[PDB]
Amino acid sequence: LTGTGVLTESNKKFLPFQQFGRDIADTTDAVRDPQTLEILDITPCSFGGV
Amino acid sequence: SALGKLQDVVNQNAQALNTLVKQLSSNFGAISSVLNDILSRLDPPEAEVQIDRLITGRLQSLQTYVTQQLIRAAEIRASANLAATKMSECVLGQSKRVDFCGKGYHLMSFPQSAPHGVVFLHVTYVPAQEKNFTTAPAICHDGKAHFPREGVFVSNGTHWFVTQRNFYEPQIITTDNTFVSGNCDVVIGIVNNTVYDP
Amino acid sequence: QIDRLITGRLQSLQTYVTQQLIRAAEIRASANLAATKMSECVLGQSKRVD
Amino acid sequence: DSTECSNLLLQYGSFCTQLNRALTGIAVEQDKNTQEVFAQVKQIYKTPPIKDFGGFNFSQILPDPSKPSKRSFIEDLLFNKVTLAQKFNGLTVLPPLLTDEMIAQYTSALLAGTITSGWTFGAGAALQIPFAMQMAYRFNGIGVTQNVLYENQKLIANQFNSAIGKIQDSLSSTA
Amino acid sequence: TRAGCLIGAEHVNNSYECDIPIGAGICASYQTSQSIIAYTMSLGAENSVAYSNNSIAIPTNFTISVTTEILPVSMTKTSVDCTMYICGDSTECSNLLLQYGSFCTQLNRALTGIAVEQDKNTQEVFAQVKQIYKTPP
Amino acid sequence: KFNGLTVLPPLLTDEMIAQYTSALLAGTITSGWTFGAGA
Ligand SMILES: *[C@@H]1O[C@H](CO)[C@@H](O[C@@H]2O[C@H](CO)[C@@H](O)[C@H](O)[C@H]2NC(C)=O)[C@H](O)[C@H]1NC(C)=O
Ligand SMILES: *[C@@H]1O[C@H](CO)[C@@H](O[C@@H]2O[C@H](CO)[C@@H](O)[C@H](O)[C@H]2NC(C)=O)[C@H](O)[C@H]1NC(C)=O
Ligand SMILES: *[C@@H]1O[C@H](CO)[C@@H](O[C@@H]2O[C@H](CO)[C@@H](O)[C@H](O)[C@H]2NC(C)=O)[C@H](O)[C@H]1NC(C)=O
Ligand SMILES: *[C@@H]1O[C@H](CO)[C@@H](O[C@@H]2O[C@H](CO)[C@@H](O)[C@H](O)[C@H]2NC(C)=O)[C@H](O)[C@H]1NC(C)=O
Ligand SMILES: *[C@@H]1O[C@H](CO)[C@@H](O)[C@H](O)[C@H]1NC(C)=O
Ligand SMILES: *[C@@H]1O[C@H](CO)[C@@H](O)[C@H](O)[C@H]1NC(C)=O
Ligand SMILES: *[C@@H]1O[C@H](CO)[C@@H](O)[C@H](O)[C@H]1NC(C)=O
Ligand SMILES: *[C@@H]1O[C@H](CO)[C@@H](O)[C@H](O)[C@H]1NC(C)=O
Repeated sequence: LTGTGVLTESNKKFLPFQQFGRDIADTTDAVRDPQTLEILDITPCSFGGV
Repeated sequence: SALGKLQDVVNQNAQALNTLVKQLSSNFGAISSVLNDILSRLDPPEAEVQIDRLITGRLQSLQTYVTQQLIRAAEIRASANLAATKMSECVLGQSKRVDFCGKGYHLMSFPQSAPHGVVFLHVTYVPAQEKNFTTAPAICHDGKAHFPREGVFVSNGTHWFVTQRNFYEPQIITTDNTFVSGNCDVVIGIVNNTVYDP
Repeated sequence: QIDRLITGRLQSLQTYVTQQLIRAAEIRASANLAATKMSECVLGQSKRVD
Repeated sequence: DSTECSNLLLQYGSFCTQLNRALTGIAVEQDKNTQEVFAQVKQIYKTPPIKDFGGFNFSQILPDPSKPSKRSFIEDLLFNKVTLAQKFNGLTVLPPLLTDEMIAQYTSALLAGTITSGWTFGAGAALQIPFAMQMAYRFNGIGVTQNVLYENQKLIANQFNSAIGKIQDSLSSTA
Repeated sequence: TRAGCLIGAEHVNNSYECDIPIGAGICASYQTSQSIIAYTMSLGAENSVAYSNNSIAIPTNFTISVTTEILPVSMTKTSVDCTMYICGDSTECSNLLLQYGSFCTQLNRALTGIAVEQDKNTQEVFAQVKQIYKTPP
Repeated sequence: KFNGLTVLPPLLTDEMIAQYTSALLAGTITSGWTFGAGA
C-alpha cells in the first residue's frame, strides 16, 4: 500500500489478529510492521494556504 | 432544549462536512476508489480512463457542496439582518411595534452572547387582574357634552369617574379632565351627570 | 447503456431540487412578511407609513 | 423497478439521500410557515349572538354557520377564484398539517377578538370594549380628536358598509 | 386516516394539543394504560368575551415578565483545496484536472465570499457602540 | 482537516463579543436610550 505521512509511535491496543486501522471517516492507519509487532499512527503531512 | 436553533446550524455544518469527506470512498464506476492503486496497477492509457471518471465524480460532489453552502449562507445572512434590527430597536430604544420585542408591552431588553448566535431577554408589562364597569361616550352637564381629555368614563354603579385606560385609578370628573364640544343631542349613548368646577 | 440514463436522470433531479430550494427560500421570506403584518397591522395599530 | 440499475446506482455514493433530506426539510419549512403565520391566539374567541356594533356591519366577514364549512362570504368567493397527483413515478404529495377548517377557525378567532376586545387581546387577556369607543381610541392614534367620530358615527358606519360592498363586488367580478 | 393508515395506535374521541404531527389535522401522543393514542388536534381553549355596548374591563394590577429569544448570527467559516481533494498528491491526476478550465478558482471565490460575509454579519450585529462603557463600582 | 479542507478562525474572538455585550448592557442601564443617539 502506498501513502505519504509521518509515522509516530503509538499507544493503542490491537488484537492478535487485527492488522490495519480505520478512523471515523474511512482513513487508514497502517500498523503491523512486516518485520516486527510495532504499532504506528499515520497522520498526514502538514499543509495550509499562503 | 431551549437552544435548538443554534444546535441545528452546528449539526448541519458538521453533517455536510462529513458527507463531503465520505464521498471520497466511491468507485463512480472505476475499478478502485483510490487512485494510487489505479496508477500502480494499469498502464497510463487506461489509468487515465479510470482517473477522469473519478475526477468527474469528485468535481460533482464539490459543486453540490458549494451550492448547498451558498444557500445556507444566504439563510444565515437573512437571520443576522433581523438580529441586527432587533439589537438596534429593542435594546437601544423602546419599540412600539406589536409583538416585535416580546409578547406584551415592551419595556427594555438585554443582550447576551452565545456560540454562533445572540440571546435577548425582553422585559414586558402585562396586566393581571380585571374588573367590570359601565362606560359612556360623553356626559351632558348644562346641555354641553364633555369628552375625556385622556382616559375613559367609568361607573361603579352609582358614581361616575374618569380613569386611565391601562390601570384602574379613578378620579373626580372636573373641567381639568374633560373638554367641551357642542351640545349633546348628537352623541349616541350619552348619559348626563354633574361636572365639578374647581 | 444504463450509465448514460443514470447520469442524465441524476442531473435532472439535482436541477429540480436546487430550483425548489430557491423557490422555498423566496416563499419563506414572503411568509415572514405576512406574519409580521399580521402581528402589527391586525393585533394593533401601526404608525409605519404605507 | 430494476435490480440491475439499483446496483449501479450504489457506486455513486450518497447522492440519493441528500435530495430526500432536502425535500423533507422543505416540507417541514412549509408546515412551519403556516404554523407561525396564523396560530397567534392562545384561545378561540367568538362573537356574541347579538350584533350591536354601533352601526357597523361585519356580516360579510363573520363566519356563515349555514355552509358545511365555517367559512365567510369573502373566503368563499376567494376559494373559487384559484384553479387547480396524477403522476405515478416516485412522485408523491403530502397533505398539509392544518386543514382549511382549522385555518378558517384561526381567522375567525382573530377577527372576533379584534372586534370585541381591540388590541388588548394581543398583549394579555381580552378586555371587552364597545366598538364605538374603540374607534375613538383608534382615531386618537392618528391625531384626530374623538369628538370628530362621536358626532359623525352614522356617516363612518355607512362609508364602511359601502366600502365592504365595493370590495365584495370587485372580488366577485374581476378574476 | 386521510394521511395514510396507522397501525399500532388507538383512536380517541377526545382532542388535545399536538405532540407528534401526522398530517391532515391528526396528531399522535403517548398517554400516561401505557399506550399510544391518535386524536384530532385542538386549536385551543374555547372562550367568549362578554361584549356589551356599555361595558368595559379595566385592569387593576400588573405583572413583569422576562422572555428569552434565541436566533443565530453566523455560521462556521470553511475553505477547501481543489487539487488536494480531487487529485491528492498525484501529478498524473493534476495533469488531467486542468483540462477542465477554471472550475477550481470559481469555487474558492464563492467560499471566500461566504467567509467574508460571515464576519460582516457579526460586525453589523454586535459592533454598534462607539465607546466601551463601564458600570460604576 | 485531513483532505485539503480547513476551517478558518473568526475575526472576533469570544472575548471581544463579551466586551461588546457588556458595553451595551452597561450603557443601557446607566444612560437609557440616550447613548444610542448622541453621547
Ligand atoms: C362607588 O364609589 C363611591 C366612591 O367611593 C362609593 O361612595 C363611597 O362609599 C363608601 C363606602 O362604600 C363610603 O364610606 C363613602 O362615604 C362614599 N362616598 C360618597 C361620596 O358617598 C360608593 O359606595 C360606590 N358604590 C358601590 C356600589 O360600591
Ligand atoms: C338629561 O337631563 C335632562 C334634564 O335636564 C333630561 O331631560 C328630560 O327627559 C325627560 C325624558 O324624555 C323629559 O320628559 C323631560 O322633559 C326632560 N327635561 C328637560 C328639561 O329637557 C334627560 O332625560 C337627561 N338625560 C338622559 C339620558 O336621561
Ligand atoms: C348587513 O349587510 C347584509 C348584506 O351583506 C344585510 O343582509 C341583507 O339584508 C337585506 C335586507 O334589506 C336583504 O335583502 C339581503 O338579502 C341580505 N343579504 C344577505 C346576504 O343576507 C344585513 O341585513 C345587514 N345587517 C343589518 C343589521 O342591516
Ligand atoms: C398585585 O399583584 C401582586 C402580585 O402579582 C400582589 O402582591 C402580593 O400581595 C400579597 C398580599 O395579598 C402578598 O402575600 C404577596 O407576597 C405579594 N406578592 C409579591 C410578589 O409581592 C399585590 O398585592 C397586588 N395588588 C393588589 C392591590 O392586590
Ligand atoms: C525476519 O523477520 C523476523 C520477523 O520478526 C525478524 O525477527 C528477523 O530478525 C528477520 N530477519 C532478517 C534477516 O531480516
Ligand atoms: C364581567 O361580566 C362578565 C359577564 O357577567 C363575566 O363573565 C366576567 O367574569 C366579569 N368580569 C370579572 C372581572 O369578573
Ligand atoms: C345598548 O344595548 C341595549 C340592549 O342591550 C339597548 O337597549 C340600548 O339602546 C343600547 N344602547 C344604545 C346607545 O343604543
Ligand atoms: C366516538 O363516539 C361515537 C358516538 O358519539 C361512537 O360511535 C364511537 O365509537 C366513538 N369512538 C371511539 C373510538 O370509541
